[PDB]
Amino acid sequence: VNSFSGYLKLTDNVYIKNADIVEEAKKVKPTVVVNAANVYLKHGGGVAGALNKATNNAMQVESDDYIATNGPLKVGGSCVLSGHNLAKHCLHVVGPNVNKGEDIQLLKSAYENFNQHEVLLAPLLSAGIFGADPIHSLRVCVDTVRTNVYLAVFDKNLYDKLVSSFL
Ligand SMILES: Cc1nc(C(=O)N[C@@H](CC(=O)O)c2ccccc2)c2cc[nH]c2n1
Repeated sequence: VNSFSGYLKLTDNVYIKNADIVEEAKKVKPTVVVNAANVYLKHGGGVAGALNKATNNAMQVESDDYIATNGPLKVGGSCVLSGHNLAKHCLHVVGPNVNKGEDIQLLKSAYENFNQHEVLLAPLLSAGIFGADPIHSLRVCVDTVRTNVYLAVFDKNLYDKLVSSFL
């Protein structure tokens, strides 16, 4: 039993909800919140910009120190950093950005990072400003993640499409 509320069960381990991941994280304080990161951890917009704003820019400060020490992530890769006031940990995961021309086949590799954590709150990787088809991303999530994933979907219209079209 966990604290997530109001989710629709898609499979044994994948759940979905129309919700703001920022407000959801603040309420649940999950062990792991997933950020839709880029390889430079520049949290300027989309989910990353929103998560970082909620931390009063502390996420960005921590991220800049991480990059200065370690260099950029790989597309498809991840790192674990602090969750600040939102969660215990933030798993920064780099899905391919279609608007940069990156291989969508890397979306599966990106979702594989979720399997290192028993329970996560997360967005659809590569959705939104990353330009991928969210129906394809939900499909990859369901077919790749084996741990318990709670998806927050910001747009009410997109969610209903995701639920109504889910196989
Ligand atoms: C869960 C979540 N998602 C996003 C986000 O950018 N979401 C994409 C995908 C989607 O609909 O979830 C989007 C695509 C088209 C229109 C609006 C949003 C944000 C931004 C701030 N907080 C968030 N929380």
